Amino acid sequence: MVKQIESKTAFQEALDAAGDKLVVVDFSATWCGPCKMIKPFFHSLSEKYSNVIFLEVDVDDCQDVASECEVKCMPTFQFFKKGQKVGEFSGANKEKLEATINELV
Repeated sequence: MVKQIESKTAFQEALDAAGDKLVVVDFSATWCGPCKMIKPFFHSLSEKYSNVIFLEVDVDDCQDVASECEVKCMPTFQFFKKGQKVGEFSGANKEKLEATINELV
């Protein structure tokens, strides 16, 4: 249920099409083990929370997006509502990810 993002215009259109809904963005890289390990849990949240929009952005695919979003640690989870960033943290922490979704939804 994760939208796979493959350009900066695809990214901004996803943020623009989301309406009032929370958008959760997973910034990952293929060399990041924990990124790869949390991916099924990320997928699970998108099936569980059909009311929230989930995006995946690979930093090496999407360098322009990575650099504009000021990403540092892999994975980084950024949260948006109506185009605006409303949350951010890094690291593959499952419990923290879900809790953040429940705080912002």
